[PDB]
Amino acid sequence: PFTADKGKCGLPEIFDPPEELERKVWELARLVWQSSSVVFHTGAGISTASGIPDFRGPHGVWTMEERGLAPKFDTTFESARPTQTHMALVQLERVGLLRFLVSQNVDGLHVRSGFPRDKLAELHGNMFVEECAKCKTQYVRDTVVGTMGLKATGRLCTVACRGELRDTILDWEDSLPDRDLALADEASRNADLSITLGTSLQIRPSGNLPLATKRRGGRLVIVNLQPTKHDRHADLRIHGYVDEVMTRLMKHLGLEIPAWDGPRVLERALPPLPRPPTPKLE
Ligand SMILES: Nc1ncnc2c1ncn2[C@@H]1O[C@H](COP(=O)(O)OP(=O)(O)OC[C@H]2O[C@H](O)[C@H](O)[C@@H]2O)[C@@H](O)[C@H]1O
Ligand SMILES: NC(=O)c1ccc(O)cc1
Ligand SMILES: [Cl-]
Ligand SMILES: [Cl-]
Ligand SMILES: [Zn+2]
Repeated sequence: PFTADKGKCGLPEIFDPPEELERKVWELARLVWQSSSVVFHTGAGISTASGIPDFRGPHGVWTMEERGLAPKFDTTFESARPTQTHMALVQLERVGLLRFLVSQNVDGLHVRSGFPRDKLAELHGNMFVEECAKCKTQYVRDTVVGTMGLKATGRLCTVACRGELRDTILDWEDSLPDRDLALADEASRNADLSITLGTSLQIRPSGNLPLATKRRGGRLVIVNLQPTKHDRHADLRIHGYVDEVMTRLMKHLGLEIPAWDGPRVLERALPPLPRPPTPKLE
């Protein structure tokens, strides 16, 4: 926990100039249009615009600890609103342009945004989710589960069991949830486009999953303010705020970003909603 490798913290941010950013976001739109199977990979950078600090950014949790300072939260986890980026991802799944979503985030925001749980891998856990040790039944709570490291919360299973409820928050030594990793790995390998949003890709195996898309000629897009571990393997790197990238992308795809009605849990994805006809590309 103390000796745990926290990776490269507080690397300088990169800002693509406006003409370059507009061009790269048009190229991302072209890639989404051309791809059969698009998989999104999200980390802490997609929640910074809701007041949750990241880990390895200039003011990240690990970066500030390294400098003897404290990360700053501008929200509780319960009061945090899904970002433009979170709601863009909801819409992209709804209209059938997102096959699967792989997240390292424990902030509960993809679930709370109404994103379907059967198309989401929560590789590091969810602070609002507790799981029965006996029957594996998950409970998605309206408040953060008060423990971390897969400890007993003090609550019991209510399935028609009285099993011990435990948090789903991995500690450093804990292996990833087998179901979530297996589905994330399958999605990434089968994808012809992986798009990374606000992750430095430094954690194994989470950070390596986007590389799996590159096997069999798949394309990799990295959207991140800082360098990432796998920048060399990216067909496209966009250095800008993930909300600016995603609002511009949605505008190019002819999609609105849906309203957030407050915390809502969706277990299963629906058939795709209607979406705009595709442009002629070549
Ligand atoms: N608004 C933004 N727009 C674009 N990029 C952003 C923004 N905000 C931050 N970034 C970038 O977003 C990136 C986030 O990188 P990291 O902070 O390493 O977060 P992770 O999710 O990959 O951390 C993985 C695990 O490591 C931990 O131990 C936990 O277990 C995590 O689950 C940074 O490079 C920022 O430049
Ligand atoms: N619980 C935490 O310390 C924490 C910090 C930042 C995040 O983005 C998520 C969780
Ligand atoms: Cl922490
Ligand atoms: Cl909180
Ligand atoms: Zn149970």
